[PDB]
Amino acid sequence: SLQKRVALVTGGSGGLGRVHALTLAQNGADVAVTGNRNIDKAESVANEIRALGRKALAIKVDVSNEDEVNEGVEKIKKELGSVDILVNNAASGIVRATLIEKTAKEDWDQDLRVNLTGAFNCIKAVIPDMKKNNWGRIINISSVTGTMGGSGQCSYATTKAGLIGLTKTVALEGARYNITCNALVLGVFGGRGREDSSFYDVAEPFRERIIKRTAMRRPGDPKELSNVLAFLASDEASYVTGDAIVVGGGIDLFTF
Amino acid sequence: SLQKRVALVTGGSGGLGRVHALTLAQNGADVAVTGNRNIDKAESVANEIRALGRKALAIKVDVSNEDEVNEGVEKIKKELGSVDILVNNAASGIVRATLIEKTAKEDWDQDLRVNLTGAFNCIKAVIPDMKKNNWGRIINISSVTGTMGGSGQCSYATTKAGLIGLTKTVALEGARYNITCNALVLGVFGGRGREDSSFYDVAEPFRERIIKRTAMRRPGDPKELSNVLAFLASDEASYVTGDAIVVGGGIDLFT
Ligand SMILES: NC(=O)c1ccc[n+]([C@@H]2O[C@H](COP(=O)([O-])OP(=O)(O)OC[C@H]3O[C@@H](n4cnc5c(N)ncnc54)[C@H](OP(=O)(O)O)[C@@H]3O)[C@@H](O)[C@H]2O)c1
Ligand SMILES: NC(=O)c1ccc[n+]([C@@H]2O[C@H](COP(=O)([O-])OP(=O)(O)OC[C@H]3O[C@@H](n4cnc5c(N)ncnc54)[C@H](OP(=O)(O)O)[C@@H]3O)[C@@H](O)[C@H]2O)c1
Repeated sequence: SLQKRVALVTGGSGGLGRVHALTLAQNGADVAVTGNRNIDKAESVANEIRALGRKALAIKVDVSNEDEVNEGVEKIKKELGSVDILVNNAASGIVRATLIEKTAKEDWDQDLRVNLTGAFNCIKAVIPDMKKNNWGRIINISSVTGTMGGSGQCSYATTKAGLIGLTKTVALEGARYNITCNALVLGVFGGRGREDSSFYDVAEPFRERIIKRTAMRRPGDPKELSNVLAFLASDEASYVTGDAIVVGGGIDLFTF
Repeated sequence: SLQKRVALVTGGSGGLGRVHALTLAQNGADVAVTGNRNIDKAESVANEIRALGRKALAIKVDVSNEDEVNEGVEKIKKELGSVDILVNNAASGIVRATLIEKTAKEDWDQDLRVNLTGAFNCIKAVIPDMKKNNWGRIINISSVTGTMGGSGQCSYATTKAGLIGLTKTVALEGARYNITCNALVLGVFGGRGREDSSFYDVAEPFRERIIKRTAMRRPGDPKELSNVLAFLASDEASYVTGDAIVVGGGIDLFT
């Protein structure tokens, strides 16, 4: 159980981040979710968490902004208690499709602020209370695009790979505090549609082709990702740290 | 033989970058190097290239400034010809020793702008002509801190890891034009002192512990890295792309 633990899932307002929040809630956690451009969708997830019988808080955070992150975490600490479980799920530039030389510097810059500096801000905010409490779980969200590359996705491949480096440094700083830090290296996820997964911003016939590159010949359910995350977030995962764990249904193997 | 090739070594003003530029020249390349804080050191490096009887050009570039980068590449093209070989060797935050919670946003943001946006801006400027000339070599400089972490180095480990992701995407986009893109994953390097390596910014007690955790029980000579970089830059390395090649004397093994 994650009973008596408080979770912050950045990008909790919808997609996979929402299923992360509900999964952490179902397993006993009280959960905060962020919203940026969807603070209303965040509040609605918080009400789904409350309907499960847990405490919840929707806060409005652009994770690139250290003032909004710090204010948000301090708000969680007052209302729920210090963050025990951090999920850096918020991402920009998930489905860009532009060669590097046609990629706009301001798109690159935003992707790096959200995907890297977002994780840096949130980790900096929560880790002092995790150390003080001698317990912590930080889960960073990477992609096989980060470990295998992706044509037309220079910022996403850079930021998702960068998060593995960040994971390993933070695993080192946190180790002697029972703070683990791990990266989930995601394949592709389905669910009901765009509300559940950014995969649906990819043209259906390109998705069918990516699915045929998975050994399981199907995109993952959001739950198949959230359940790995929930195990890593448990006390029982105390000797797993600094790993890049692939949740990709064989997308990263030599599939025919 | 790199005869009839134009190389750009970012941070060729000193350290390993200087030896990179010098080694590529010895191998026959016309070599542009950058300076930012040390344009005079960069002009000095260009003159050492000329002593080898090659063409050179110091250019004053902050690789984070795309304007500065675009002009610099424009300037190289006119004087030397289109860049065939890009070495993204310029780095900020190389020897931070600050836990993440005590690390300042401004130091983080600068490290990211230089180590990631630098590589982006330079690749952005040179790749159109590499594609036009149907040939190209991009060498990104990573670090075992990127693949194994390092306490108090959140920006360095983040950026050095991110350069491997960037390598793989550029390898996929460049492959059909005989443009390879590869990362060198460095251990630690000695040489003459602070002149040849930013290893010497690390306190001597810490350097001895790091050295004893290399299987070869010694830092690398800068040349031992530059020679791997030179081979990847050759026509013969044409089937090697998107790899993270470790040059680190067993620092990444269970020593
Ligand atoms: N779906 C997949 O198959 C897949 C595959 C590989 C990796 N991933 C990773 O999984 C994570 C979630 O992807 P997804 O499909 O759920 O994406 P999504 O449906 O597009 O949701 C993106 C989420 O990020 C939030 N967000 C974006 N920019 C933000 C910012 N600056 N500050 C704070 N929150 C911000 C959004 O909140 P608002 O809407 O309120 O702005 C939203 O909750 C990402 O890290 C992604 O890289 C997804
Ligand atoms: N030395 C090692 O043992 C070691 C270990 C692992 C990795 N590395 C990697 O090897 C590379 C070179 O290291 P080094 O020892 O030569 O470092 P160094 O001695 O500190 O040299 C740093 C270089 O970066 C340049 N630079 C910094 N910021 C710049 C910017 N914004 N725009 C343009 N140029 C900029 C400097 O130019 P100015 O002097 O003109 O300001 C200088 O030439 C780096 O990528 C580093 O991460 C080195």
